[PDB]
Amino acid sequence: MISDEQLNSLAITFGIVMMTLIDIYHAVDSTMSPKNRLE
Repeated sequence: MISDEQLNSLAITFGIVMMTLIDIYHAVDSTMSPKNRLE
């Protein structure tokens, strides 16, 4: 039994956190192993 409040907070939290993790991992991975893919 979850409440709209808990669900909303859990959603925004998971989103922001996930974005940060992927953001860093992406920037680092790209900086270490970049590529010439752009058009």
